[PDB]
Amino acid sequence: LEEALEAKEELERTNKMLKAEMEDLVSSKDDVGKNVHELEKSKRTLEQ
Amino acid sequence: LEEALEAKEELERTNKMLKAEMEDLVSSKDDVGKNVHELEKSKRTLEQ
Repeated sequence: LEEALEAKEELERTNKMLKAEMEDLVSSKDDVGKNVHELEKSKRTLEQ
Repeated sequence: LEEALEAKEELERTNKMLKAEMEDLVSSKDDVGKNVHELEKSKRTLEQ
């Protein structure tokens, strides 16, 4: 039962780590693809 | 034995999660410092 509680906590921590890693990877991919980053279009983009 | 192995794996995963979170924070700080100049870059990052 102690191992089951620890495994639940470990699954939670692994989910949090995977979420953080996915966010970091998305940010890195966005920074890479920002080679153009048309701010004129981005105005309408993140206004709509 | 399985419980001890799972606890060790959970500790290693927590250490890896801490390291990955530190690395993600450092990468975000670097991207923000590169986006502070040309404020449109920081605006696009905030929009993303």
